[PDB]
Amino acid sequence: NFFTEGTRVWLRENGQHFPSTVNSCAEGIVVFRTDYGQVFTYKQSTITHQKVTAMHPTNEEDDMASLTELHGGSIMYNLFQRYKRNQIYTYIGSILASVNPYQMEQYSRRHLGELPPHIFAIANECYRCLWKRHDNQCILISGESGAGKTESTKLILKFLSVISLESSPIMEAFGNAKTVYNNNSSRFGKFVQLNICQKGNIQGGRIVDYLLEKNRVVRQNPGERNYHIFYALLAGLEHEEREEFYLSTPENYHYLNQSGCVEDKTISDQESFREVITAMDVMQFSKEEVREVSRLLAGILHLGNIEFITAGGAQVSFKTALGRSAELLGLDPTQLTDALTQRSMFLRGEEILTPLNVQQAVDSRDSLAMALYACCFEWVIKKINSRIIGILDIFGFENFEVNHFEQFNINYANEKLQEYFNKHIFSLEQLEYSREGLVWEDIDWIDNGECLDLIEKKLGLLALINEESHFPQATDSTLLEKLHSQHANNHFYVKPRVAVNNFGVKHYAGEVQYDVRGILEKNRDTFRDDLLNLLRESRFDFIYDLFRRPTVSSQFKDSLHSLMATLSSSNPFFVRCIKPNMQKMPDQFDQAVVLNQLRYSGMLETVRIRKAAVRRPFQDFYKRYKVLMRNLALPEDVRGKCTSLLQLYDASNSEWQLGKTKVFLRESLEQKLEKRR
Amino acid sequence: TTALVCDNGSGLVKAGFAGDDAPRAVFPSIVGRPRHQGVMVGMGQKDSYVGDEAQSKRGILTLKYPIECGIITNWDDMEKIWHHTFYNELRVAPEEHPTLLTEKMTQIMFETFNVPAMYVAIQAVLSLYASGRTTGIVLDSGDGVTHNVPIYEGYALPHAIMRLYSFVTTAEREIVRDIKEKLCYVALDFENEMATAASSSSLEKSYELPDGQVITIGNERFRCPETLFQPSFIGMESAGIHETTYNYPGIADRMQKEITALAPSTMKIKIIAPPERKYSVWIGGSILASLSTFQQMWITKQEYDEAGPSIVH
Amino acid sequence: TTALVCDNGSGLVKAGFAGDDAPRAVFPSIVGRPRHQGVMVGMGQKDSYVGDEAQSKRGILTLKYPIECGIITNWDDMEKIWHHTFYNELRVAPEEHPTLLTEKMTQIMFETFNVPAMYVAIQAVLSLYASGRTTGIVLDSGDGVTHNVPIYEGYALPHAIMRLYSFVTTAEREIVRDIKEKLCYVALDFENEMATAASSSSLEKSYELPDGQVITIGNERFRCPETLFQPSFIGMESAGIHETTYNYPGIADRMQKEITALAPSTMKIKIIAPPERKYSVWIGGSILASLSTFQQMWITKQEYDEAGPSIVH
Amino acid sequence: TTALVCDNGSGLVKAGFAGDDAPRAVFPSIVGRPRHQGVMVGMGQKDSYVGDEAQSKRGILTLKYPIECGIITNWDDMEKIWHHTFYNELRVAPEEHPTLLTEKMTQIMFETFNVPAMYVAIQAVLSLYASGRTTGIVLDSGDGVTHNVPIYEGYALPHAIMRLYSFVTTAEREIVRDIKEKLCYVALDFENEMATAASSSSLEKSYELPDGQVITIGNERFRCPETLFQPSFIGMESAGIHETTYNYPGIADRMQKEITALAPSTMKIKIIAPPERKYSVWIGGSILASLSTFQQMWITKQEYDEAGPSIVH
Repeated sequence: NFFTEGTRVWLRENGQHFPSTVNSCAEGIVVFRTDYGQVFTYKQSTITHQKVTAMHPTNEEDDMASLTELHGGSIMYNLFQRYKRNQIYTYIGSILASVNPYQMEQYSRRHLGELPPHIFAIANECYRCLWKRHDNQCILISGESGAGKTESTKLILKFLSVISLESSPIMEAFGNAKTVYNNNSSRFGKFVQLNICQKGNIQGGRIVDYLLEKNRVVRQNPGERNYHIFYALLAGLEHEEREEFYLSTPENYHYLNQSGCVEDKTISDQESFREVITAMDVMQFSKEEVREVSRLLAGILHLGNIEFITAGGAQVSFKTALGRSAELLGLDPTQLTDALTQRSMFLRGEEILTPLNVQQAVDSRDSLAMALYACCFEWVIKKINSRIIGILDIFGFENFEVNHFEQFNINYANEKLQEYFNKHIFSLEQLEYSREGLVWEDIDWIDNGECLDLIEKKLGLLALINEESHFPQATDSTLLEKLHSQHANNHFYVKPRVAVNNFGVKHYAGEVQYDVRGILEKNRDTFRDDLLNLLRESRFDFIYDLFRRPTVSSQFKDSLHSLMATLSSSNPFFVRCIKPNMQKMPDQFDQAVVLNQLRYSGMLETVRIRKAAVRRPFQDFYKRYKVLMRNLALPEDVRGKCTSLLQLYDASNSEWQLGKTKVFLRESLEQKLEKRR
Repeated sequence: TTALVCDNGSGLVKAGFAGDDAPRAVFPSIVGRPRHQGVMVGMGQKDSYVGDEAQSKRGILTLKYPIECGIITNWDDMEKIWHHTFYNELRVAPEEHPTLLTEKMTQIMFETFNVPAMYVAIQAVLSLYASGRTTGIVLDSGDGVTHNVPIYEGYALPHAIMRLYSFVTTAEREIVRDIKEKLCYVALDFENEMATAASSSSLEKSYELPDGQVITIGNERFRCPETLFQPSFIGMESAGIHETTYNYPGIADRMQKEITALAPSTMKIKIIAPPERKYSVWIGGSILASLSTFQQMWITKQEYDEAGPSIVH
Repeated sequence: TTALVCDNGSGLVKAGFAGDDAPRAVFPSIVGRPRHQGVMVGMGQKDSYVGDEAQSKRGILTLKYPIECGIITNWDDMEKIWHHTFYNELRVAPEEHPTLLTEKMTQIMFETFNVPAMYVAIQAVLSLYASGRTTGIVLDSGDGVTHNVPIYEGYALPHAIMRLYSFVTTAEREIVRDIKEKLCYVALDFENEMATAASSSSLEKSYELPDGQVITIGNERFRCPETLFQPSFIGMESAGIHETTYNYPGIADRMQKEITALAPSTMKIKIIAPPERKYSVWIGGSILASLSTFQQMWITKQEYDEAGPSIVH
Repeated sequence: TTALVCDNGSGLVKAGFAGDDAPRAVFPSIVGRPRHQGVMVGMGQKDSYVGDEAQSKRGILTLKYPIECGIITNWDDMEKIWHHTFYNELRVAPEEHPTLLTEKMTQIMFETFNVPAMYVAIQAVLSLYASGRTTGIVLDSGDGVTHNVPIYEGYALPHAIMRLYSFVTTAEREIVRDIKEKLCYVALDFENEMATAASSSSLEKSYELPDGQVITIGNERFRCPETLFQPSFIGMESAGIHETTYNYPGIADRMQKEITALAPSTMKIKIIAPPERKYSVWIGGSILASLSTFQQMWITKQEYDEAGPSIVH
């Protein structure tokens, strides 16, 4: 394991392989200098036989899968060099990795592989396969917002338009929100079906939306905001309309203040308003309908200020919040105040009014707010679709220090998407081995069905959550214990030793720890029918135009299943967008951020699966292992020379094979040969 | 493909699928044969009307309740209730679901209707699942068997429960029940109220009876329900629900003033009783069979060829 | 990275890191299984409540003390005490520290919890480190084993130590203990006090019981604790603490007057006992493992590979 | 001039003079008031029937036991038991003798009936005087308090004793007791006996009830008494007589096989229990007051003017 001064090596330190150079090797001490500027010193005796792997035909300068040692450090280094000191691309098998940085004819008609990686190459393959297979295509653009997903969508669409955006401000206003880790994060999946006629010319588009984070409408964690649109509305409305809807600053609203977001600057919120209003005009929303959208949002804001007094059961005792809400929605004050505090049932055939408690009233109020928002959101999408190869803009795995119900849903969605991806790749692999390579049988390895089951199957995490929610004395604490009682004896499911982080799920890309706190309340979503009937009865025409125990988690499950049906009925193409640095710096590659991004987008695990595996050109193999052939009577041809050595290790010819240009061998055989070399 | 929660009381039988509101179908649970000879062709007339039509055509029948004080009288009529209900009402197949009952039944319905599983939850316990509390003593009294079950969180104490104008014709008795419905109220202080009741001031409200007759009842209007406490009036010695708990627009604060006198001092006693209470039990069952995970505490058919009549408990 | 002084008594188990005040966590040290069958889904209900919840939900359990009169009964409950405590309470890793215990334990805790070292100091000795005296005879009496260890400066004499309304239900016994708490006092001259106790003037204080009941105990209120001296009342021959020393708001001048009668004359006897005594032992332990230098009188892991079950003493 | 040994149990009160056989008079010890209004002149009807007539005329009464689980409920009824017994039964004057009672009583009986002396011996101890042994642990269990008192020769250890079809109406309960009498037997190996109990072969004997009704009880016939051990069935935590001893045609080899499994090995355990046992205690008392010499451990008239309410113990 000794390497001379200047040798290029991989150093497996702290759990990651570092691209390094041997700085010095004297007095039994070895010093390594990494390409990231770190200096590591060791006793030469402690440097074990790999451990330190030498840079096999280095390639210090289009597809990551072509790397022989296919691990984290290699992926990070290769993406880095291409991005910083080489033209940006890059492929990871079928996946197109796109790294954000500094702000058609040639691709048209070409094959996927003949051209340098580019969003156009993916767009072309999709256009291609669409006509060839007579089959709908999906281009799944994953990664966190800001990573460059809208640019990828823009150019895929620009491309399809050629060879054959105005709504963005709208969708961001209602679908995006500032989280702790991202100022403008999409909290829903957007699928823009680019429609083509019989002659493959673009005729229009149809937006479908999934996975809307309903919980955010009524709850925000510290340093997070509700959907952008609320802040945009409050910052952008003119004095006259603001006064008409009884609106003041965001601090005055329970649905906007509870988080503790410092923010200070409206300015961007005011710009976002201008942008939304312009987009809605393009989208053919009438002045009247826009004002109705804002009246409904303002209604949601005032609704959330409604306070209940625990008279025992409860009652509304306040001149406002409710008065303004009833005025905006055009519903009777007493009829609304009554239904906010009571539940209706009819029995053969008389009405039975039962009082609600304050906690039930609050939950019902929130469910109403979420219901109104979700339907308003759907109404707006209907309008966009009316005005106007599906491009899915979806988030990757989301992992903060403190993970709740929101992240759990996101990661659940990613497990489902990853299953589709894995099955797709495994299918492409069988086909490549059939037509590409002769072989008797093929087996697929890496099913994440178990993780998906742990999440969505009966007695799963979400199911138990629904269960606990319908029990009157249920709590996050008892739900935690039900999780442990049900799963601690199985799964991908772990519990923190000191009950600080709460349950952990071994997801596809990594273990995530979720805190149980808030899961029950966020999951509750039982809207009261009588409250909705009151709303249905009033009109400025928009409000009514919205036409056991329902929970957010179950609705998320349903929406996710709807999304997968839409995707599964197409042929998927994958683009992973990563944010290379946290400061919007032009062509700047922060290794810490990049590593996190690549992992979150499933790339690193996809690489590990692909790596599962060793191959070298005949001469490369012969030149590396020539030492091991000293005592053999070798033939004149290189293929024969490789065979001579390999036959000693496995005469059955099963642990190795000779291809057209390369020697293929199992990891175990390579490990055996290397140790001996 | 749904599952069905069906509660048999001496009611007013209630039926409706696994959630989410109230029974789809409610009716008085009676079979009545025609006590006379019929002569208007067809032959037309049914051998026996079940509810609800048997509650629409009184006077030409002899009402016979299939159950009576908890134990049912005979499954010959009960089965007919069932078959009639499942087949010609809810329009539900027999193999649709595993069913859930409250309390020969299990077996007869098992061989006839072939519901591939079974589970029987007690009528009292379910009454907690209404407002979704975990603790409490449940006082469930319906025609014609009441019960008093104390449950702690979350296990349940089993042994601490103690279970207690001419209108001659059977059919006509139904009308009496209706005069029980509207024209009723439990006093707060019976003994002092009885004196002033004699005063000319009408504490009497006049109800009108399905024919022509107008009947004016007072006094006894509040006396009759009072029987629930002080059940000497019937000639039964077992003391009132009042005392059995410790051991109508009147309740619960009647129950309150009665208890606080019998209960120990310095103890706060909420007597919480919802509106909508008539369906409380059912709102229980829906919550139950829809909930994970006690589905695996059922008894399906494969497990009924081994033990059969046993294992149910 | 801290070290933890954890004392197992028949308490009231006490736990808190290497100083400097009092145990972070104190609880009655009981496991109790539910004597009934549970039916409120989830499965929800725990197999057994450890403290403290097993002291909040009495009556639905059968309290079983894991230790009893010094020797513990079974480590099946004991280990569960431990695991529950370290993992879901103090939020401390098992490899965090070398530990300090007072008196199968050492070993089970060694293989399960893997605290890389160990040391067990006797419970009497630690009680001197409170007020930081070096000399004296220590009378340490807690549920359910007392001891009398005489220590001089600074060595310790080994051989001079001598070691001594219906309330049927197990759970309810806890309530008795509480009436032991507040309603108690040791007389100064019992035999003469008993006469005047019969006088009508109430030396009785009326305590109120968790349900409604109001209980009025007198006389015996001071009789019961008096059992501590003159334990003929129990039917045990070993003479009272009174005599075992030489050989409650009552003490120490009870103890005083009593000893001075048995003790030799012309000897001054301070009977100094702090306030805050309930945590005395613990304030001892904290001082010890934090102090230099007896860290090297420990038994770490490498030295448990040689001898094992021995060497602990 | 004779002396009378009279034992009050929750029986079955027994009375008969100072020897030599069995009580002259035995009756179920109940008073029962008529729950209805009487209308047959005289006035004819008694204000309340005491036994035995109150056991001949059930159903027209509400039976009320004057004593209940050891402590009596009220001396208003008890005194009537007494007066009725002494005056209209045994034909005995009140000043006839100094009396002997087993266990407000002593005093009321002293001022009303003026028996010039008194002495009260505990109910357990007397059970040794039957077959006239001096040693042994006595398990004396009658409705409604059992006790376990161990006595050596001849002093007695005080502290080693541990003290543990619709049939709604009270009167009818008597009949239940009678079906307990004849139709009962304790198994030898219960848990295994239940399996074969399910076999069709009737371990059921059919008893006939005072009216027409014929009642056929099986299984539970041997289950009910078995409750004596394993009293979880009742919902009481205190373990069975089985364990309380160490700590019906069934016993004693049930008791035997049970103890030998719990008892230490290599120990011979005779479980001698006489026939005629129902009067054992009484055959005790007779021997006592007739025997020299404890007559001078009595409390007479002169010695009740000094101390009174005390001194009885």
